[PDB]
Amino acid sequence: SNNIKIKTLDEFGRSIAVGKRKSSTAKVFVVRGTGEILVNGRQLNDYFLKMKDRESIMYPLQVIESVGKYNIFATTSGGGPTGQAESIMHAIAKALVVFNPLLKSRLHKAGVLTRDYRHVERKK
Amino acid sequence: KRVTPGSLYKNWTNTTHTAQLQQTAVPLALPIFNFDDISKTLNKVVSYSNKQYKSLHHLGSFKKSQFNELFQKPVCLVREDATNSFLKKLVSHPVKKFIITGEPGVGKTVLLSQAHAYAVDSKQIIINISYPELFLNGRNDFSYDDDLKLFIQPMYLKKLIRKILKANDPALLKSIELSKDYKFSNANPKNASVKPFVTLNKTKNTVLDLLSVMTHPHNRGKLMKAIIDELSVQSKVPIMFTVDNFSKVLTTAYSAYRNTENKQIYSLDLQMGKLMMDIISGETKFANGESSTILAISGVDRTNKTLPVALGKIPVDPYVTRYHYEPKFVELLQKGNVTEFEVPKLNKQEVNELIDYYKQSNVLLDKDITGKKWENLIDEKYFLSGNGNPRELLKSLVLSHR
Amino acid sequence: ALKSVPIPPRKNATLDHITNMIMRHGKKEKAQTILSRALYLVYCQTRQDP
Amino acid sequence: VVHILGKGFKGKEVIKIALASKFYGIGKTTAEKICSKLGLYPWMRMHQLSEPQIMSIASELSTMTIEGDARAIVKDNIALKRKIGSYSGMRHTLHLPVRGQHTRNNAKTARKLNKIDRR
RNA sequence: AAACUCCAUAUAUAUAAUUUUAAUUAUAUAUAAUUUUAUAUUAUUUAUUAAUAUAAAGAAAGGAAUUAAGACAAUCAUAAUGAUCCUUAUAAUAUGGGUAAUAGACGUGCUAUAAUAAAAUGAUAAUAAAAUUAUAUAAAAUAUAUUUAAUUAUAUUUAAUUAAUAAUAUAAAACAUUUUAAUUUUUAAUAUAUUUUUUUAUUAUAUAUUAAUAUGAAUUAUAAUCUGAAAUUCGAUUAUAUGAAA
Ligand SMILES: Nc1ncnc2c1ncn2[C@@H]1O[C@H](COP(=O)(O)OP(=O)(O)OP(=O)(O)O)[C@@H](O)[C@H]1O
Ligand SMILES: [K+]
Ligand SMILES: [K+]
Ligand SMILES: [K+]
Ligand SMILES: [K+]
Ligand SMILES: [K+]
Ligand SMILES: [K+]
Ligand SMILES: [K+]
Ligand SMILES: [K+]
Ligand SMILES: [Mg+2]
Ligand SMILES: [Mg+2]
Ligand SMILES: [Mg+2]
Ligand SMILES: [Mg+2]
Ligand SMILES: [Mg+2]
Ligand SMILES: [Mg+2]
Ligand SMILES: [Mg+2]
Ligand SMILES: [Mg+2]
Repeated sequence: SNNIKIKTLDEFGRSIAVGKRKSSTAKVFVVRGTGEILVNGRQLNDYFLKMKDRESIMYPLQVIESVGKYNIFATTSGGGPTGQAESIMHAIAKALVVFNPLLKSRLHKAGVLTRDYRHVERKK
Repeated sequence: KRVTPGSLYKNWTNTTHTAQLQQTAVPLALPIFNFDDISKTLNKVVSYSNKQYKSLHHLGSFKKSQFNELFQKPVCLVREDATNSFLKKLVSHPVKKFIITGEPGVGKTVLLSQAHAYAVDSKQIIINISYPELFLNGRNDFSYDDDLKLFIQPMYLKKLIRKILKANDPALLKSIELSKDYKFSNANPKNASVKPFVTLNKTKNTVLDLLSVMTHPHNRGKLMKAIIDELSVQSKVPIMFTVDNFSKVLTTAYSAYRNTENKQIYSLDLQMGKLMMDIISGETKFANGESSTILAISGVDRTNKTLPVALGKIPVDPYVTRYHYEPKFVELLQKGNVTEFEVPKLNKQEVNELIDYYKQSNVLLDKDITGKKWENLIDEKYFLSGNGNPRELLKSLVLSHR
Repeated sequence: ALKSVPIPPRKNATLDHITNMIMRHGKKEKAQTILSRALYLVYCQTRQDP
Repeated sequence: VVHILGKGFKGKEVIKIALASKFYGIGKTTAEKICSKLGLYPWMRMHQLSEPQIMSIASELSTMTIEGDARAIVKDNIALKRKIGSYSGMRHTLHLPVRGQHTRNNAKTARKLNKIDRR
């Protein structure tokens, strides 16, 4: 038989997904809201100083035009700012599919559902 | 020379501040700031009055790195949760001693400028210390006064006294007749060699005359003590004493100045430090009951346990090194009953108002106006700014070309 | 509603190219700051889209 | 131009930096103490000094071991090494490194400055 | 050879009484791709086709090792076997010295020659990974350099941990503020301002100068410290002073 069980919102209406980039990992909690984001309990502008990192996090929500329709509680560890910001980007895209599985094709086409494989390679 | 009369030779931050780049901005007609009619301007972008702009420029209310050059004159959003809330406490609270806090770029300086605008309208005398670092960095002269037992800074005091004279209404200053007779050494280059001293008799001369006394650098500390004493004894005019970037004072206990033993001089051994902390602690009491003391921190300064402990946000830890905890400043702040007012972040509706003003000022890029729905822009800019940070909002709109 | 909306562009191709040519040693943030500050000064003298 | 003990200084030069730059034997720490002793504020410049203050600097500078006196101490310590016949003294005489540096390569500066009458 | 296989990546199950906590993890087992399908275009050996683009599904994008021969190189101070030579010495031990010498030449690195770049400061402490600790890793504190303190170095003392537990160890750049010679593009004295951390005006603010500064840190003097039984030839670190070439 198959090893896939339909993903569903939890008891509190939250979609939980994990993402990875380089050595960084991110576990995000997406719920229906008004666009509030928290990174490790801190404001987005505090945790991520680079605006390009902030724009990376917002991209999946911008593809489905739902930037003001969800509250995101992102927890990230490992690597640096770029790895964490893009690991959060990847995790938000994977968590948004539960709210509307019809938008997976648009998320895949935008490139946010693909795990970036590149990592530091020991010179050979 | 390589530099011509109009060449832009400074760095970017100073060029934007000093290059007069607002001249090309489009004149917009906005309502005027008036706290007595806040109901008509609440949650709307307003310009200041002509009388307020003149006073606030002489006080140093407007600072660099505030994107003021984008608009003809500096503008402010009259907020309900920040501007209206703070000004109502200032008019009602009996103590009237506040310290404005909040995250870097939240709008603490703008709130202080709106409190200065209120004071100008409400016939008050404003004494502002915009950049306390100027008297703590050791880049101006200092001298020891034996009669005051303090280190006076003549160069700084000359600038400060002129700001108090040029920023405040002469009529208010003239109303305060002097309570004591004062004698100073004459430094006026016209009659200095004829009149050894200039006398200010009581009940005849006013505090306006005292602020125009040209004295020698060694007697300028005694002129600053007279001005403060005269303003603290009179009960006619309220005195609003303000200090921006007060975090610098709390975290720099020892100035860069060194005494004759090569020992750094404690900040409270300077007249500016002693005077500032005397007004905050309550040692210098003002007769008028509408006098206030509004302090504001800045995110450009380092943080430590001094301010949090003084505000009651954390317990006192006795084993914290003095470089991260100054118990004397905590005692002074708690003696003055200074209360905290945290500037809240902007809500999405306030972001909408600011972005609607920016569209009318023609400061928005073509990628945010053409092919983008207005609701999408507001949601995106509310997300990219950290959910309300005014400075991150402006940067996302005018300083993000990616 | 989304079927007829083009997927928004991740980045501006021209600005990204200019930024990388300015950049050295992987210091993209400095390169982005220089370009943004320069384009900010162009707007403040021309009052057109930089 | 401000002249202190013969040395000439440009007006804009910071006093604490200028003193440690033109006077042999005075470094950053020593220059700061001289300025602190004379009541000069940390970032005061030469053009600001008055003639009474210029004389005060010369007085304090004349009560220290600087210029010839300081240079003589180094020349006499080097001469003592040669007089006792120590290995280090010979290196100074031969214009070779005196602190264990290899000589198969490099050693150009030692061949240029190492001498009994060291500047 | 390839397939296969392992690693990485995605997913599933199991294990952890979620205080050895990183469950956003650890490591055993299994699955997955050497991707798949429709459509249009251009070629073709034109068919059940390749190159293309378009649409759809997908996390899927990277590596590793691998045969036997043939021709040739190295003393291997990285193992042998024989022959050959020394046997009071070509074997063995100790003390000291040398391998660190210095005309020229060459290879490979390090630090520099300043403003798309260097220096300070950033304590409810921005953000890593992979390793190490019984022939140990050394916390916090105190003392001295040394100044309120911090920072840096050493001493005193030796907490915890022989370890998913405690320690080496608050990563750094980033980012923000301040400063920065050449540069009169500065600073100061007055006056001035609706640029006030700032503008403007008038005065002084040196000349020298194709040039080496507040760049650079070689060389050298003196004092102290660390390891060791021992730092002279010939080690490392710190302070004050020196400040070469470029
Ligand atoms: N009410 C407001 N209306 C318009 N602009 C505002 C308002 N509040 C803040 N801003 C803008 O936000 C930016 C930051 O404002 P401000 O300098 O007052 O912040 P701050 O918190 O005092 O900053 P810092 O922490 O650096 O001292 C400026 O561009 C300012 O113009
Ligand atoms: K010197
Ligand atoms: K040698
Ligand atoms: K060589
Ligand atoms: K856990
Ligand atoms: K040896
Ligand atoms: K440099
Ligand atoms: K670390
Ligand atoms: K030695
Ligand atoms: Mg501020
Ligand atoms: Mg050798
Ligand atoms: Mg941290
Ligand atoms: Mg310790
Ligand atoms: Mg840190
Ligand atoms: Mg740094
Ligand atoms: Mg040269
Ligand atoms: Mg240097």
